[PDB]
Amino acid sequence: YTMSLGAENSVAYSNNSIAIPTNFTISVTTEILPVSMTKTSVDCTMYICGDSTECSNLLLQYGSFCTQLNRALTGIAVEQDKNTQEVFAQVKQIYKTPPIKDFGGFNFSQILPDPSKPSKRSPIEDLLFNKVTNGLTVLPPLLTDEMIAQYTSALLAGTITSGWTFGAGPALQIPFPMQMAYRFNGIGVTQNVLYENQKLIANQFNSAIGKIQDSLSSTP
Amino acid sequence: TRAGCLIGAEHVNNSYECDIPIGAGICASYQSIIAYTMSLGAENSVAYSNNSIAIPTNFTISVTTEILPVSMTKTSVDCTMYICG
Amino acid sequence: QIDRLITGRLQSLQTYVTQQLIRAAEIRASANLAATKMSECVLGQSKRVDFCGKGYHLMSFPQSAPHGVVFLHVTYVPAQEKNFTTAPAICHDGKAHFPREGVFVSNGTHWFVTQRNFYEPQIITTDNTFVSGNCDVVIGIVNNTVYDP
Amino acid sequence: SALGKLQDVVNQNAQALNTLVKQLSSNFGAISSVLNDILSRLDPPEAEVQIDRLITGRLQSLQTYVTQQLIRAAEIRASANLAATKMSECVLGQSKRVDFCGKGYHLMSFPQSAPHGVVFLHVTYVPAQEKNFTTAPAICHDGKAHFPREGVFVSNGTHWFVTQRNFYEPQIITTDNTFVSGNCDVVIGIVNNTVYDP
Amino acid sequence: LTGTGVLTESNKKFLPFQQFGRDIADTTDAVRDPQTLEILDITPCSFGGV
Ligand SMILES: *[C@@H]1O[C@H](CO)[C@@H](O[C@@H]2O[C@H](CO)[C@@H](O)[C@H](O)[C@H]2NC(C)=O)[C@H](O)[C@H]1NC(C)=O
Ligand SMILES: *[C@@H]1O[C@H](CO)[C@@H](O[C@@H]2O[C@H](CO)[C@@H](O)[C@H](O)[C@H]2NC(C)=O)[C@H](O)[C@H]1NC(C)=O
Ligand SMILES: *[C@@H]1O[C@H](CO)[C@@H](O[C@@H]2O[C@H](CO)[C@@H](O)[C@H](O)[C@H]2NC(C)=O)[C@H](O)[C@H]1NC(C)=O
Ligand SMILES: *[C@@H]1O[C@H](CO)[C@@H](O[C@@H]2O[C@H](CO)[C@@H](O)[C@H](O)[C@H]2NC(C)=O)[C@H](O)[C@H]1NC(C)=O
Ligand SMILES: *[C@@H]1O[C@H](CO)[C@@H](O[C@@H]2O[C@H](CO)[C@@H](O)[C@H](O)[C@H]2NC(C)=O)[C@H](O)[C@H]1NC(C)=O
Ligand SMILES: *[C@@H]1O[C@H](CO)[C@@H](O[C@@H]2O[C@H](CO)[C@@H](O)[C@H](O)[C@H]2NC(C)=O)[C@H](O)[C@H]1NC(C)=O
Ligand SMILES: *[C@@H]1O[C@H](CO)[C@@H](O[C@@H]2O[C@H](CO)[C@@H](O)[C@H](O)[C@H]2NC(C)=O)[C@H](O)[C@H]1NC(C)=O
Ligand SMILES: *[C@@H]1O[C@H](CO)[C@@H](O[C@@H]2O[C@H](CO)[C@@H](O)[C@H](O)[C@H]2NC(C)=O)[C@H](O)[C@H]1NC(C)=O
Ligand SMILES: *[C@@H]1O[C@H](CO)[C@@H](O[C@@H]2O[C@H](CO)[C@@H](O)[C@H](O)[C@H]2NC(C)=O)[C@H](O)[C@H]1NC(C)=O
Ligand SMILES: *[C@@H]1O[C@H](CO)[C@@H](O)[C@H](O)[C@H]1NC(C)=O
Ligand SMILES: *[C@@H]1O[C@H](CO)[C@@H](O)[C@H](O)[C@H]1NC(C)=O
Repeated sequence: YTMSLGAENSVAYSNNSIAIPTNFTISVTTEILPVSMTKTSVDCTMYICGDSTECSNLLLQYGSFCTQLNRALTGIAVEQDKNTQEVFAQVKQIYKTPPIKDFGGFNFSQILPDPSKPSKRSPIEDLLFNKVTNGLTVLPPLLTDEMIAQYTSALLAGTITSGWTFGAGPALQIPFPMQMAYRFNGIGVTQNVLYENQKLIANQFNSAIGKIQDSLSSTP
Repeated sequence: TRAGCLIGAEHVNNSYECDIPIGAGICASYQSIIAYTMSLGAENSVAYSNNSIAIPTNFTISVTTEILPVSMTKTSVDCTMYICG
Repeated sequence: QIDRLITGRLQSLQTYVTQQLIRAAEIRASANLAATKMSECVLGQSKRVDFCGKGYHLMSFPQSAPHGVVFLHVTYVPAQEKNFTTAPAICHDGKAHFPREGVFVSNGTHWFVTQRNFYEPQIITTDNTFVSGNCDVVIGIVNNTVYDP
Repeated sequence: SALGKLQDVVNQNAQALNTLVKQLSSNFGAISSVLNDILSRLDPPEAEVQIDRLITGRLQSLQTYVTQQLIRAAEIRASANLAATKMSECVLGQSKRVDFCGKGYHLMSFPQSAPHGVVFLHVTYVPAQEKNFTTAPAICHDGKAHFPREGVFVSNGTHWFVTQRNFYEPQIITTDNTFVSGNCDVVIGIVNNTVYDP
Repeated sequence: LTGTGVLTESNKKFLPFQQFGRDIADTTDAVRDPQTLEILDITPCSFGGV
């Protein structure tokens, strides 16, 4: 068939009519971004020739090709570690959440680390790790998965307990229903709207986080 | 180590910042050469409660440097002269 | 014969290293984008449209993934919109009144001022409006009273 | 090691040129790496074969060098596009983007020329000397809920004030700096305090 | 079939007509000794980067 771009929506434009929202939806969406690759190193002499000395003697006629290949692969390998360092190591303080998870009705259990798991990962992070499955060597990454999880845990604790203050300086504590009100003022909605409807917004946020986990678990 | 066998470095139980990267969380430094599991950061616990806020009473004007490359050396190679002279 | 094998294997290795370099450039671009999203969506609230999710961005949460990062973007989506009759200004006492922060709306008989992103009608007073000029210049100005506290 | 990013580019370009020059010393299976020696030693039927071996080796080396030069050119172009974005958004304006123009709340930026590069001096505002206060979402007065217009309610232990969020400047809670929305029965955590009327 | 490797005992049960063993990447990782019908794993020698 000929494809259809979208459903037609004739907006009811006139010179004296406006549409004002009377309600809101707290929507959580996923964005997946690759950060690093597998760090591969190739022994050029062993790949071309193995253990044959005559082959290596003939390979010496071609010069420093092997050195260039090894150096390019080494540059890629250090670039992967630099990429992980730039993405995850954006804080030099390891923040922790308080033992009491009283955030004014907001639930972060699906994104905070699970103490029951030995890997110290969140349920969402655990699901993400479960859903991803001759001279050649594979170098291990400089940051292990536990330390990357620790960095994400520190970022989550900072953004939950301190707002955006930890990204611009010292972590200044603020209650989470006040942080949310500040964010509401950032998008041009008054604080009263957040405070009056705090239970509904917390319920919507928890439902959206649960839908995110269900959608990741249910989509191949 | 998970990266491989390291000979000539004394493994210590202390955690420091990464000076020379070894891999799999192992880093090396000179102080003799020691090998250790690198620390991610100093540990800070934010004093969160449901009715307390922290307000700054002062400020620091901080100037930081950011170095960005813009161009390279413009190199031209005569292909005929390079291959054949 | 060994020379033929050497040149073939060397060409294969050069091809592999070249495509690895191209993929490394692509992954570096993606990682730079991920670091930008980490700085601007997680460590702050971004006014950039569609950079940190669909809708008005509230906050974001990072999650580690194998060779990657997953951002949970928490955004505000307006819903249950309602029609209202609107005007650019209110004419009162020969003066034009404009909303300080909101917008003038009418449900059919009465005029109110509300914030733009949520319906919260309030009485048009001098505290939430400002005066600029007379009523003869603004096209579409309507007549309504302006309360004085 | 402050200027390592520019020196890395200079070293990579110089090393690529040095490798390309060094590749002329390799014979690639021919009798000699010098063309004049082959042309002075052999008849054209076999000198053609030796020159052909040298040509294919040198051509492969030159193609390899051009390939990494194009990849590095793409990387430098991306870095230059980023530098142009920083010049437009940090120097020619004030950026609200977090960590794009330095660590902290960005105030302004200064460009400085560098060999094959640019150095941005980012002048930023860092909060310091923070102090604890007891806070509330709203103030209950006369059966009405009061919310700050631009600041935040703080308490030093006995008295309630309103201050701007990024600097401690306590002011008396009045009607000029608060707005009224609803009664006190809905907001969770509302506290009782007087609201002064000018 | 020649090569260099460490020949260890194998738990792979060959069918009686099969002599060599290959992995996904078409490299010989299992073999049968012709004198005594036993299965041997061929682990590559421990090459590494110094
Ligand atoms: C605002 O009013 C307009 C016009 O009265 C509504 O637009 C109509 O919507 C119905 C149902 O979708 C359509 O059958 C008509 O064709 C539309 N008219 C025009 C001119 O487009 C609009 O739905 C109203 N807005 C809301 C939120 O109810
Ligand atoms: C705004 O929307 C929310 C849901 O998005 C509404 O909450 C629902 O209200 C109905 C009827 O009161 C209940 O049956 C549902 O259980 C509620 N859902 C949730 C998640 O709480 C809310 O009523 C709407 N408010 C207005 C003024 O329209
Ligand atoms: C926060 O969310 C978690 C999970 O969404 C809640 O844990 C659930 O609690 C109910 C009742 O105790 C159980 O039936 C579920 O099996 C639990 N789910 C999981 C995944 O453990 C938790 O109760 C919520 N509230 C708090 C305060 O943590
Ligand atoms: C705000 O108050 C809290 C608790 O009253 C302070 O947190 C304590 O700080 C001391 C000094 O570093 C630590 O030894 C304690 O372990 C902290 N306790 C908790 C529960 O975190 C906090 O330092 C105060 N903030 C300021 C700016 O003084
Ligand atoms: C805010 O911080 C500045 C410096 O960061 C303080 O200025 C210092 O004050 C002390 C004592 O008055 C002097 O000895 C220093 O020489 C000052 N330094 C500078 C650079 O001027 C200032 O006093 C602080 N203000 C408050 C209210 O804490
Ligand atoms: C527009 O809104 C106003 C205020 O919300 C409505 O005025 C009130 O209407 C109710 C119901 O008839 C009366 O009991 C009140 O006394 C009215 N208040 C005032 C101050 O007059 C008005 O009816 C609405 N108009 C429409 C068409 O819905
Ligand atoms: C809004 O009010 C103004 C002034 O009260 C109206 O202007 C008057 O219009 C009548 C008839 O149209 C004239 O006789 C008067 O001389 C006008 N007065 C002035 C000061 O201009 C205007 O018509 C009103 N607009 C609407 C839509 O009712
Ligand atoms: C909180 O701040 C207020 C205002 O700065 C303080 O009230 C003043 O305290 C001083 C010293 O005790 C008195 O001389 C003034 O007369 C007070 N002013 C008023 C209007 O009462 C208050 O003491 C502070 N509380 C704490 C615990 O620091
Ligand atoms: C804040 O003030 C309100 C009203 O001044 C208090 O509410 C009263 O509480 C008493 C005893 O609990 C009741 O007998 C009254 O009927 C209430 N009046 C109203 C209008 O609700 C409230 O208790 C005060 N809160 C605090 C913490 O002091
Ligand atoms: C709006 O359009 C109507 C016709 O539908 C017209 O009568 C009226 O004058 C217009 N008002 C303005 C302010 O353009
Ligand atoms: C804060 O928590 C305490 C108990 O820990 C409770 O008494 C108080 O009502 C809570 N306040 C808010 C605003 O949730």
